[PDB]
Amino acid sequence: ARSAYSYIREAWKRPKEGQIAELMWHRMQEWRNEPAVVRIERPTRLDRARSLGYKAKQGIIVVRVAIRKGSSRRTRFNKGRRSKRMMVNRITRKKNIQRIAEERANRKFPNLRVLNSYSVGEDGRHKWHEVILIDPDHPAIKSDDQLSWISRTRHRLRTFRGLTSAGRRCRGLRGQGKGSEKVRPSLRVNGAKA
Amino acid sequence: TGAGTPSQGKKNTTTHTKCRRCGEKSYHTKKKVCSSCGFGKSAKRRDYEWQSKAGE
Amino acid sequence: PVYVDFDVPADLEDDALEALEVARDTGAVKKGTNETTKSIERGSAELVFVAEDVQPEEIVMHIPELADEKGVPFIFVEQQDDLGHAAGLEVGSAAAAVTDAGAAATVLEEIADKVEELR
Amino acid sequence: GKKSKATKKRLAKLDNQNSRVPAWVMLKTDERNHKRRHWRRNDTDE
Amino acid sequence: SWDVIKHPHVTEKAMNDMDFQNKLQFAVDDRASKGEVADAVEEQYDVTVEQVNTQNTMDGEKKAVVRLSEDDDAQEVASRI
Amino acid sequence: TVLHVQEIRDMTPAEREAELDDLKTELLNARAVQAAGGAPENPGRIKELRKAIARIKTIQGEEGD
RNA sequence: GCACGGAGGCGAAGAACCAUGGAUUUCCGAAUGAGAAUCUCUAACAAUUGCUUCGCGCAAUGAGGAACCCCGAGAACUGAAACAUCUCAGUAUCGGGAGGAACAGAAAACGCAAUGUGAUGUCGUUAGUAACCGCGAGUGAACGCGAUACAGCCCAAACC
RNA sequence: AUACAGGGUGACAACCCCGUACUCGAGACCAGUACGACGUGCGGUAGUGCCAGAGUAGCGGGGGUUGGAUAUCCCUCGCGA
RNA sequence: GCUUUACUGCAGGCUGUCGCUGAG
Ligand SMILES: [Cl-]
Ligand SMILES: [Cl-]
Ligand SMILES: [K+]
Ligand SMILES: [Mg+2]
Ligand SMILES: [Mg+2]
Ligand SMILES: [Mg+2]
Ligand SMILES: [Mg+2]
Ligand SMILES: [Mg+2]
Ligand SMILES: [Mg+2]
Ligand SMILES: [Mg+2]
Ligand SMILES: [Mg+2]
Ligand SMILES: [Mg+2]
Ligand SMILES: [Mg+2]
Ligand code: NA
Ligand code: NA
Ligand code: NA
Ligand code: NA
Ligand code: NA
Ligand code: NA
Ligand code: NA
Ligand code: NA
Ligand code: NA
Ligand code: NA
Ligand code: NA
Ligand code: NA
Ligand code: NA
Repeated sequence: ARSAYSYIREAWKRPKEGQIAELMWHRMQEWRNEPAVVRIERPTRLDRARSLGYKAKQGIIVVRVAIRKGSSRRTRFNKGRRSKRMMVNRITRKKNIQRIAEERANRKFPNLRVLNSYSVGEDGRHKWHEVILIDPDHPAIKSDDQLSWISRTRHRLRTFRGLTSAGRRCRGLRGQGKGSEKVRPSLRVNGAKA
Repeated sequence: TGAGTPSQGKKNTTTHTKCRRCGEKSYHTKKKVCSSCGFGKSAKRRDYEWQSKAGE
Repeated sequence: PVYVDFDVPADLEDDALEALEVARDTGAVKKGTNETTKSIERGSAELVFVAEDVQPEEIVMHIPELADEKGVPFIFVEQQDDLGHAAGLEVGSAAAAVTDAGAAATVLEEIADKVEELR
Repeated sequence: GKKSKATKKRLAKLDNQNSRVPAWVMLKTDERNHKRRHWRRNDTDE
Repeated sequence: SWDVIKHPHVTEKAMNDMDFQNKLQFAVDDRASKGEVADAVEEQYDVTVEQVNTQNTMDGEKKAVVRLSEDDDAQEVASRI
Repeated sequence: TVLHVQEIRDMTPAEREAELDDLKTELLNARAVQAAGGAPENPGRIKELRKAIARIKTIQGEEGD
């Protein structure tokens, strides 16, 4: 039979419909009154979190992040430039908003490592994502067989290196075949043409 | 007034001083920032890829 | 609050929580929103309990309508830890389901009526 | 000018570094202080 | 641990303070206060220190001018070393 | 030289401290004599006094005092 | 000690010297109680976090490093015999950061179309081919193949 | 001479000295790897629409990037299984 | 370097539209 979770999931398929529609209109008011990075006791999308690797365990933290919407907040050239590069308004960053969030959340927690993340909506100018972060030093995590991999030294500052969930997707690493020529094994190693 | 020799006389102000961090005489005592190691500005040491040739 | 469409008077709730404690000793009860959901789906649920201080509300939003299309009765509890305690848990509990009462099939049945009347 | 206790200390070192290579080192090495500093011709740091 | 007294500062002018004013001059560690110099001196030479004047020298050390009570004699205390 | 490692460990915590303060004073009187341009020197010692002291401190730590 | 002077000393209680391990290891410095051009003022994980006996009690981060590695920001001289798209070039340079290596990685792949191949890097080749381009100047892969080395697994959920 | 590599030594040194060939020993890396062992239990048949990751897949507006041309990879605004 | 009704672009201002965005 359907898991209770299956219902949360189901409501977040159409966030502008039914009850969740009214919850958002509610929360988003308290959300806009909160800081950029706010730690929360429980994920607003439980199926989503658990699906991403979340557990109700010591050493596991979740947080909401607000980032501005739109393109790049870019300054106009102060020196010579050819028309092609005189651009400002239509320049958009190459790192999606979800990925900025994950980072701002990570910095707020210097000892923690990003496990994954998910969007929790947006209004006219914010974009919210909740980020799951793990304490790689807390035993209970060091002793958990499904998370202890994040404890490894080789994982220090995952987000900042794009080893995150959205990190790899944004890096054009989804497909294993056609289209990932200049993507795999790394953008930089591919002359940065993807 | 000449910008040359005569304007050189009024130079008795102290700016750059021995740096607590790096030991170079570049700690601007008015800005309290070192122009050599960046002490007073950056926790990390001031350093740039243009202090040497591109491929070196 | 968004899933709550009627208010359960303090007293009613007490009889409800009482009925719940004898159930766990005399009959059967399911503790936890997932197990409870499976009771309503499976039909093995007689009376389901839903806390009103659940955040995020998503965790329970479905109980109400689900219950109604499954004919299963449900009653609101204010505190999440009380329903936990009443269920016999040392932690709180968002929802609980009395899967076949015990030495309370009467009191219970009547609570289900009282609420049906509470509209 | 008004010097500090630290400043005074270094000026002190500099005055010491301003001595000449002892006559016995000449003999011992079978044969110049390249850091000789004159107060007027040169300029210390700080 | 650094010691307060380094050694006696014997010079022509250190002699006159000694012979004429019952004072003993020392080369001390610059982190030493007039207080620490006083006690260290009394405990080492078994005398009564009346006053301690200090100066941070262009030599990188701190000089201390210690006067002894009329009861002790500088010339003598210094003579045994 | 005149003070060996065995001999130092054959002392009681108190003897080392007694001996230490002893050496410190010999040394201090050596530097006073030197500070007075005193020639009755014997350079091999004022240097031995520093090493001795270091041995004494080194053993004190090893022994737990 | 380099360092061959003078004086004096240490070594058969086995010194010098060499290896490993230990002790000491001022002040400033990420510099962290606060301030300061290396000093000063009256107990200190400052700041940001995790756990929490909710007490800094137990921990984490911060800075460095020859280049190498990953993620972001991103020119112009120059070439086109001018020059705008294009080129130089994702180069220089900037921001954030990992390790002794990084990164990638067990197919919603390939598509010598097949009764076929079988994670990923890298090397050789495929090929200056296909593809792009004021179709100008220029730019430019992949599948496959021969090699190197080989390795395959863990959740979420259902049911408890 | 299993040693005729190289160096030093008051000038051109296999045999003056260091060393060199031979044999032997130690530390480091390989690697907490390979091997071995302990526990776990693999797999197959039939029935069963019980489960299997959403602002995703997909479309549209505008950019960037690419050899990617309709057929690169990515960002952003809107829509959306 | 400067100028302009030189060529091509860029900020910025004005304006329509979409999102934030809801009831009769
Ligand atoms: Cl991270
Ligand atoms: Cl094939
Ligand atoms: K150009
Ligand atoms: Mg590589
Ligand atoms: Mg001028
Ligand atoms: Mg002088
Ligand atoms: Mg004074
Ligand atoms: Mg401080
Ligand atoms: Mg040209
Ligand atoms: Mg042409
Ligand atoms: Mg190109
Ligand atoms: Mg291919
Ligand atoms: Mg281009
Ligand atoms: Na972090
Ligand atoms: Na590209
Ligand atoms: Na001068
Ligand atoms: Na002295
Ligand atoms: Na040391
Ligand atoms: Na710390
Ligand atoms: Na604490
Ligand atoms: Na030309
Ligand atoms: Na020209
Ligand atoms: Na072109
Ligand atoms: Na073939
Ligand atoms: Na688009
Ligand atoms: Na000009």
